[PDB]
Amino acid sequence: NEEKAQREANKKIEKQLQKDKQVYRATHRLLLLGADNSGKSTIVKQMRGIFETKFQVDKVNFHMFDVGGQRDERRKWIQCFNDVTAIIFVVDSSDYNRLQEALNLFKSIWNNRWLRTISVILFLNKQDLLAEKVLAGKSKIEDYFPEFARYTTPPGEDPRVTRAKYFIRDEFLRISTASGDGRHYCYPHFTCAVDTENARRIFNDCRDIIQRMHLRQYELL
Amino acid sequence: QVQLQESGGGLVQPGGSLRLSCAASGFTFSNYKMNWVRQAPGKGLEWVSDISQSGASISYTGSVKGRFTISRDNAKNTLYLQMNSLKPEDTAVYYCARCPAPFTRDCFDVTSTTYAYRGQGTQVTV
Amino acid sequence: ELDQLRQEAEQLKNQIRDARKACADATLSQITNNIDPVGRIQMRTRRTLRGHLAKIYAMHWGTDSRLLVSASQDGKLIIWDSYTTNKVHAIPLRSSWVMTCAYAPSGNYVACGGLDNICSIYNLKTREGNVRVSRELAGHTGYLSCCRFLDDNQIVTSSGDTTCALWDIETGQQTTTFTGHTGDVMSLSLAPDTRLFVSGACDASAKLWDVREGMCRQTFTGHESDINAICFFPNGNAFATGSDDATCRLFDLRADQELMTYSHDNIICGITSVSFSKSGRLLLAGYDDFNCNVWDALKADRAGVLAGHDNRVSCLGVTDDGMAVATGSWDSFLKIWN
Amino acid sequence: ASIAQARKLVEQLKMEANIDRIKVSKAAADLMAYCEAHAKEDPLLTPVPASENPFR
Amino acid sequence: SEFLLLGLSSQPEQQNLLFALFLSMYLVTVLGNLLIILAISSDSHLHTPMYFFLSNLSFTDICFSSVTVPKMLVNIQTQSKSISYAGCLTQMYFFIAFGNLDSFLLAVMAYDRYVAICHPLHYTTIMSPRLCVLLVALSWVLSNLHALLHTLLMARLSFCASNEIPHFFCDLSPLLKLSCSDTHVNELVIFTEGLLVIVTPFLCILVSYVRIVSTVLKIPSAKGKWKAFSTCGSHLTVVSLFYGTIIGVYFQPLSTYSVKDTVATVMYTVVTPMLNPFIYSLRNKDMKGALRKL
Ligand SMILES: CC(C)[C@@H]1CC[C@@H](C)C[C@H]1O
Repeated sequence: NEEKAQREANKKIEKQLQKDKQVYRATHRLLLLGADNSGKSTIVKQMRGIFETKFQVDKVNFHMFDVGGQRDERRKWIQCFNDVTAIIFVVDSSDYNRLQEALNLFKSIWNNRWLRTISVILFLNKQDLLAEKVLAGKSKIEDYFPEFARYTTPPGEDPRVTRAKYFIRDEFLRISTASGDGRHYCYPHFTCAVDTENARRIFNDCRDIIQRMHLRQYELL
Repeated sequence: QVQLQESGGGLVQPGGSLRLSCAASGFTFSNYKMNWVRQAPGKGLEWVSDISQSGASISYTGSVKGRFTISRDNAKNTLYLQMNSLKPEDTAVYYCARCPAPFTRDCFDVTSTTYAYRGQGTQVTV
Repeated sequence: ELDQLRQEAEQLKNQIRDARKACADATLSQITNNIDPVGRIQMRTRRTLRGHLAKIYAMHWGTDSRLLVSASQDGKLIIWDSYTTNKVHAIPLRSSWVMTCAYAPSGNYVACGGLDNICSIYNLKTREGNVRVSRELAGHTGYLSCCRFLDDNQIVTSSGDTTCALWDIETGQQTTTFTGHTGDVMSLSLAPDTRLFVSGACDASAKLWDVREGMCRQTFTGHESDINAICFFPNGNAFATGSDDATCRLFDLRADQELMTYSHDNIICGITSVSFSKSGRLLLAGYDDFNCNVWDALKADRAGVLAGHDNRVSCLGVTDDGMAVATGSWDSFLKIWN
Repeated sequence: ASIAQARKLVEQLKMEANIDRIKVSKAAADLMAYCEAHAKEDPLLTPVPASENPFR
Repeated sequence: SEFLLLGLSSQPEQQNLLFALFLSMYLVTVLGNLLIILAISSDSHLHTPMYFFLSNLSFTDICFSSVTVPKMLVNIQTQSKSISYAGCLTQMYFFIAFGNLDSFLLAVMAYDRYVAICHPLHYTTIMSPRLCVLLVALSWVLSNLHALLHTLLMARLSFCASNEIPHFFCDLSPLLKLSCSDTHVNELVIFTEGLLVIVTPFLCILVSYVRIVSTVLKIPSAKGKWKAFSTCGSHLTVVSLFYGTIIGVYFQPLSTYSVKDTVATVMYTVVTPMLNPFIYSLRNKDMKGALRKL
């Protein structure tokens, strides 16, 4: 009767939903951020509304989304991405004029209430441009950063290149470690415009994020 | 309704000083993190400085360290900025933005083109 | 000249403030001090619904007061059966990012969207028997926050581009468009008479629009931050809204000003959804601190609490006959309260 | 640019200011009266026995 | 036809002390295991393979303690010391079956930990539900087959004259000493089969813990070292007590068995189910949250 029909209606649904559970957990979701000058268009094209891109490395599925069709305001729709495994963050290191705006955005993401647990993988493109710009002596990281006058190293062409490139990296990490409790980390990398190792780098950092989760629930940390 | 009114800008010779004050009404001033922003001619919005709820935390842009001092008086519900040794490149229109939500330590969208909670702006030229 | 317009504008604002102050002779709380209190109201979870994989934002009770549709970020629209907890349908979506859902008055259609900026309409009574995309409405530039069915043919939707637009499903073109909002529009609600509707935006203002004309009839202000919810009174002559200031406020169209506000010192987090009872006496609102509070609309005293969730409550709806209340959350489990 | 919204705004206030606004006591009395009349048809306000509940 | 069961001690004061002690320990074991079972089953989001095995272990512990303790308690308080032939064989069968299934659940859990920590990305693909169900099914099947083999080989014998067992419950060695016929086959079978069955899980667990500790050391963390060492140490101590005493007791030559082995029997048989549900489960923060909510 009507009761028997309802039981049959359900039974097919859980079988389909069970298979969905199996494929869903296999894939990892990543969110891509940068600015207009930042080469996120180049990075995504390197291993190729919302622009989805799926790449497979060492038989694991990764799914990365790029959202660019919205308006300049993002304090509301950013909340939809609180389940991603990591947030890729691309910054242009060779343009000092707007480097300050990048720092302000990074701080807001780090301290946001709904994104406290999300790790950030940080990329610093235009290293080749940075090398040429500094050796020229036209613009100085100094006129936009007085602290550079009193900095020392913790590239081979001239040590000022090493001092400059590491100094920019140091600024980003200072924000990371200043306000944190070891529940999420930052993984800076020095990548050039033309590199084939970007896909491998994301795989290793994602691998480390997973272990700390598995160890924690097993009480080993 | 939230309202922010500014004043103070005028013509000053290079190397002078100016005092900028903004009055805020319509909300509890004590709970919000206040900011200062400027826009030079033919350029986009730029961030200058910010002050925390109680004034414990203060920051400035790298290009203006040691020249501008930011202070707030919660009692009379105002914000201040004292400028010393102005350079030729400091001319711009100065707005007084505000943090979006009450109590959070994050200030999203403050430099957006069409931000809702922002002042009308005052022109400063040298 | 802009200055004279500003001088003319502020002069008009000063005049209206005196007019509002002139009519602001008394307060709602003072008049309603002589009525008896409702007492303590306790509610228990009667039914619990599960199979959802990811978090939830949307939920809506059908007119039949039995079936309801809920949307989740995993890309799945499920229609339940509350009486016997049976999944009748499970529709797969093209785009996993969905932020709203709706149920047609006649029960034949459902609708949804999110970041894809497209409103999709699904048919539940196909001749073949399965569910297929009936139509796809597009032109919006931003994401979609809410959408409601006027009838089988007319649908009104609000987007984050700071504008609302009325669509004709059969033709597929904007018959009318609504503008004056400067901030994002986050929620709307149709009036009982299906003639007017209100929408609260992210610039602490809610505007009353006339559907037949397309012009903002009135503008209400008073909040301090973003407005996240809104709903009419049952009689259709008032509405209540919750904001991120962590306070709810009741406005009256005729009096054209705020009447009274519900707030407490211990509450320091914003509201995500509000709704009314069948008689309108009890105002249920969901909060960030994973609980829902039952306010007395006529006294402002907290009358009970619903603390069955361990994550943010994002949606809250009441049946037409006022027999049950459902409160979905991010736990991915719905719970029918009573 | 801003004249288009300003002319609409002042015209909006021209029609919105010139409206019949009632005494708030009358509005409160009208709002209060409705709740009392329909109070007895609200299951949530008055708990109902499990005999006739569909959610036993 | 009827075997007398003297028990541990005869003095009235010792009798009352033993009664109180065993009663308290049995009640504590039952309550702890039941709370763990209910909390995992029907409270919270703890539905994970780890907690699935952890609940199966609690049920096995309840059965294992219930097999032995109540019969002794009722004998002590009823002023009777009589047990039947069929009852003795049944008690021995159930004893062997449940002990071994509790020895093999730990080996399954160790493999689960090893895969979860040392192969993180493929953990979800490997540990599908059918694998867990099949592992536990083979666990019961092997335990029951082993118990039946031992019980039949014991039933082959016959007892002629004596019927006094100087032990507090039916066990293999006391009956073999009381046996009135040849017992070479029993000795060979116990040596070979018991040696393999006991030895294999012990080495498996040791290898798993070696790998886990090495991997945890390799990570350049600053704080979790103490927690890792504490957890591993407690787990290894509890495991070692059980396995070491079993090996010490049941691998004695029949000419060497004495009452110190009875003292070790009491210890492992009764105490280990009592310490199992506090070492593994009740200290976890997920369990603490679930109990606090409930
Ligand atoms: C589990 C123990 C009670 C058993 C005792 C008998 C021995 C031969 C095997 C061992 O596994």
